[PDB]
Amino acid sequence: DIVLTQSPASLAVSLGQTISCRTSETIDSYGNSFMHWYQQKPGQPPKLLIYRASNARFSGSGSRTDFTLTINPVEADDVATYYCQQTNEVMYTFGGGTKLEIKRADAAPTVSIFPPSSEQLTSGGASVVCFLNNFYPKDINVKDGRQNGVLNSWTDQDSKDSTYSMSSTLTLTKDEYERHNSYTCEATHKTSTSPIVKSFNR
Amino acid sequence: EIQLQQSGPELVKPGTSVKVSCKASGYALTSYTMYWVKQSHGKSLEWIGYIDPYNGGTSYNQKFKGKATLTVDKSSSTAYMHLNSLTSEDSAVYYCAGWNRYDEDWGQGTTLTVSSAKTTPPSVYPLAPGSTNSMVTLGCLVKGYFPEPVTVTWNSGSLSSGVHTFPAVLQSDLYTLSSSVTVPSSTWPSETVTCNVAHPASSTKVDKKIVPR
Ligand SMILES: [Cl-]
Repeated sequence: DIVLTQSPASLAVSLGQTISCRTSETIDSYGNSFMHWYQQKPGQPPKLLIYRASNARFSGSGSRTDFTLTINPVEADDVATYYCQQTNEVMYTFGGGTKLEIKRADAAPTVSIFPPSSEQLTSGGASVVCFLNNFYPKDINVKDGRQNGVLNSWTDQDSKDSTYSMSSTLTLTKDEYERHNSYTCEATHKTSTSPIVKSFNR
Repeated sequence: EIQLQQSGPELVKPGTSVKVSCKASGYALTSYTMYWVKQSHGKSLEWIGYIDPYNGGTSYNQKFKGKATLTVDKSSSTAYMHLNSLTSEDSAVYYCAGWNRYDEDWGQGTTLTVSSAKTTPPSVYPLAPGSTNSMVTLGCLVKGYFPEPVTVTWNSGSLSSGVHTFPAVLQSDLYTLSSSVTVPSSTWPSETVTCNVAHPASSTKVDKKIVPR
């Protein structure tokens, strides 16, 4: 077969500031063999960058067995996973892909807590939501003074400002929800030496 | 020179066969080679097979030999991918692409869910804050729907860049996701802010005005 291998699996640079792809079977052995490099932004199809055939912002480098994509400079829009692929009449194949991260100054999370809707309460349930938004880095921890029924969901690094945002949810039955009063969502982030917290009474 | 439009998302039962379509448009369409990729949720891309629409040449990944059957319909400018003997391992996003030396287009992806579970609409619940700053973050919760995908816009797309739609999470055989919109407090609650949820599986579209209390 043909095995595509790319280093590194994960990458992280800052704005202004290379990925290799190595084939097991060379491009030059087939008459119409092609190598491609793709960028996949999250929740999008992959898009073609550069190509190489047998016999500006981005560039391809290396030997006929190593197609090397080189991004220079890195914009904040360049946050994606990058795939190489080899083409011939017998098979197509793709590499493992490499995740690209932007390096940015650490940022304060903007935290907002929210109470159960009346529409969920009339349904018989109650869910408490906490958006921690636009915080660098991805590292963050969150928690009447339970840890069951919690559901979390992160976002990918933002393409505009290189930021991460997280959503958390604590969920109860209608009757169990009023068995307590003060609901406080505690946000343990790195940069804020104080654990950013927000709560509601009812 | 080429643009590709894949068919809608799909929920099918194990042990049946789907056919997903890719409608091409553009110039010199037989010059483009059609192929199909599988991307499993949060996994890498794997090639399925190709079909040369000009001469009928086809070549498949060994793993899908027997499984997948690519055809094209020059008459209707449509590539198809047929899939047999369907199981849960098959459910994923399926892209269609077309290419030659000059350019290349991919389709938008087709989410296919293999399950014998029935479709479940989302519960769309508004998120208003309690009780200070120019910005006010609202939200909207879509609770326990099946299957995924689901499309969430704010004010019919009039609000964007102020949005954070969070990847759905599987909890107890169902998906639930949340999305935060941030606007000036000058604007809210004076201006009516609305959550839009499309669940094509359950043929659902619901708007939930966020209200202040
Ligand atoms: Cl579960």
